[PDB]
Amino acid sequence: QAERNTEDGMSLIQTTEGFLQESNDIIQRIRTLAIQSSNGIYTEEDRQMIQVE
Amino acid sequence: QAERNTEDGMSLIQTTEGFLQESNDIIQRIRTLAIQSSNGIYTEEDRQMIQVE
Repeated sequence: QAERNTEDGMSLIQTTEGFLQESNDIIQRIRTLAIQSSNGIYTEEDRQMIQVE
Repeated sequence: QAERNTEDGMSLIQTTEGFLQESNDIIQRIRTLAIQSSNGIYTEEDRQMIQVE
């Protein structure tokens, strides 16, 4: 049963991780968007469009 | 994306330059006109015609 509990623990940890993969790609996407935003000729109106994203 | 921003920057700079080519040919034309104007027998009435230009 201890082996089983260890395995149930594995699932929590992987489940959590899947949500964190979800978490990370968003940061990577926001970084992509930040680089576009950091372009000083990219306008404020267009930046608001990015800020929605 | 940084490469792209560099390229978008190129466009601003080139666009600006095109307007400055426009700016310079005018000065060159005004100089041509100024030389005609600097002719002391070129009359005041004719100078007004040049001054329109």
